[PDB]
Amino acid sequence: MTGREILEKLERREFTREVLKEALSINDRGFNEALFKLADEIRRKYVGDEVHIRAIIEFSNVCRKNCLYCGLRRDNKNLKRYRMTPEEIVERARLAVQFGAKTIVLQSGEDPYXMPDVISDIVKEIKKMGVAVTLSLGEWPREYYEKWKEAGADRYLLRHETANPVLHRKLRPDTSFENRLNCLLTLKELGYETGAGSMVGLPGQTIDDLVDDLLFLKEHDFDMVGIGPFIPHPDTPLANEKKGDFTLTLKMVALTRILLPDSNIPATTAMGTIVPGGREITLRCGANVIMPNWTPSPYRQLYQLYPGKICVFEKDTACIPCVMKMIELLGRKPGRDWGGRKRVFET
Ligand SMILES: C[C@H](CCC(=O)NCCC[N+](C)(C)CCCS(=O)(=O)[O-])[C@H]1CC[C@H]2[C@@H]3[C@H](O)C[C@@H]4C[C@H](O)CC[C@]4(C)[C@H]3C[C@H](O)[C@]12C
Ligand SMILES: Nc1ncnc2c1ncn2[C@@H]1O[C@H](CSCC[C@H](N)C(=O)O)[C@@H](O)[C@H]1O
Ligand code: SF4
Ligand SMILES: [Cl-]
Ligand SMILES: [Cl-]
Ligand SMILES: [Cl-]
Repeated sequence: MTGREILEKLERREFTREVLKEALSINDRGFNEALFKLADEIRRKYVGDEVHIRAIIEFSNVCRKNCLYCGLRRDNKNLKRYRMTPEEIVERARLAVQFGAKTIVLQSGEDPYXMPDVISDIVKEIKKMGVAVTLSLGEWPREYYEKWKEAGADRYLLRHETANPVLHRKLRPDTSFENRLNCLLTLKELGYETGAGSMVGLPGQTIDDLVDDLLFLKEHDFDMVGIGPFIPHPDTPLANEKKGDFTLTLKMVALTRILLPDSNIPATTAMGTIVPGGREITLRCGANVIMPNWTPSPYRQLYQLYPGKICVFEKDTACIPCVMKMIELLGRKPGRDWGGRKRVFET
């Protein structure tokens, strides 16, 4: 079909595999710009002009897993490992709340040391501050997720990475797509607001794989969807592979908004790493969330999932003010509340 025809089907919500494949395969500038406009408009209509700020503290770069794409993979000996103390994490969260953060995201490698009880203790202390707590700690037993929910955690981010089970197992040799999905289903069952999402441009990933990622997200109706380009890391087996394409990744974000109009969708730091101003573009093509880095020195520079991260040389407290300026210059507003999902039930 022509681009005009694909757009019309998207506007009528005929979200067929064929329509999604064609949307991702067409490279016409006019088509792409119309797609981005559509996603921007849907975002405005369903989630408004508030951009929700989630302050992220990357509190440990220790990891037991060996994901082929990730700089924190256990086989990477060329990385100084660190662990923030629970007191450091709590006080760093407190500083973020003092700076106006209404959600605190705790992210780490899969570091056994903290699991589950130290995390629970930290979550309890941060919840006293009257903010939302989101965890992004990887794959753990149901019992750990249960304990963290009881401790007061609100949300959990666990990107599905790739919905192709063969590619998933190759890239993540400690685990499987089946495991990843089971974690996500468990998190939802436990009452977390649950985030999934994927990387774009992984080695061996196809356009049909991207369509499958979109259909998977639509199937499970996730509260949050985190999408970024694959960025090769020099100290990993994928060092010499091609980076994901910014425009294709942007189309995935746009299509995600169109498919899941009331979801929360970040403009990820990976988008701003591969293209200067990439986050700002992404906030205008369907995204409505930003995650300023709140990891303190000297640890921020050591949390290297991928290289070149833009947040690294800035002062400890720079990123919250930075994103507030960003939000204003985009003609948007900061979030007024915790920015939980506001479901619009439809047909
Ligand atoms: C942390 C310190 C010391 C005082 C303190 O510990 N303050 C706790 C405030 C707690 N809250 C954020 C919940 C207040 C919300 C009030 S509000 O009226 O916005 O609803 C205070 C003193 C001045 C404050 C900055 C300025 O103001 C400018 C700017 C306003 C934005 O907006 C948020 C960002 C920013 C950079 C502010 C951050 C922070 O806050 C500062 C550094
Ligand atoms: N090289 C790379 N390029 C782009 N994104 C990457 C990347 N390496 C890792 N990521 C992304 O960073 C996200 C957080 S990894 C940290 C949280 C947890 N260990 C977990 O695995 O879920 C991953 O879900 C992945 O999508
Ligand atoms: S993606 Fe998460 S689990 Fe995999 S190596 Fe990186 S930090 Fe560890
Ligand atoms: Cl969140
Ligand atoms: Cl994310
Ligand atoms: Cl990212």
